[PDB]
Amino acid sequence: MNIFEMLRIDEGLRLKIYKDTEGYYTIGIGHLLTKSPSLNAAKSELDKAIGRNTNGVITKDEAEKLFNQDVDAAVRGILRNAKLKPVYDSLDAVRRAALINMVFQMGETGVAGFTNSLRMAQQKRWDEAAVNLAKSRWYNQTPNRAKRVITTFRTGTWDAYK
Ligand SMILES: [Cl-]
Ligand SMILES: [Cl-]
Repeated sequence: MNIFEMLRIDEGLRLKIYKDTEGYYTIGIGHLLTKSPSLNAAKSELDKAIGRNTNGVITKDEAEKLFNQDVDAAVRGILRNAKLKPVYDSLDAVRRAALINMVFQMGETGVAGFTNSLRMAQQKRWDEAAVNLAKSRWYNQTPNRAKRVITTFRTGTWDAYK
């Protein structure tokens, strides 16, 4: 298992514009187009992203290219964040994937707010971090997904995804 397969499981794959768990226009593999209530705004965002008049539908190959970019951006966002980098550097490969998943979903800033959890993880207090991670809007809004990431983070195994 790896980051790509992991996120593909958590986000799914859609080729037509859709609304996410929060009402935002998204497409492909969890690619947020816009926070705006506007479909046109979203179509415009899609064409700009894809580089063509899409008419709100992309191809699998298109979805995969956006996904590659987003993963890449997630990692580099981590490596450039001062609070995040040191944590990431301290973790094993599986747990690092758990961190990338979170940043993919909620952004560098959102994640930078799990301060307490982050510090515990740095100290390798798996259980306490896991509990702390659970006390969040994040877990309450998307529990099953949050549950999988937290287990991965706690255990450093892919069990939750097997
Ligand atoms: Cl983009
Ligand atoms: Cl969920």
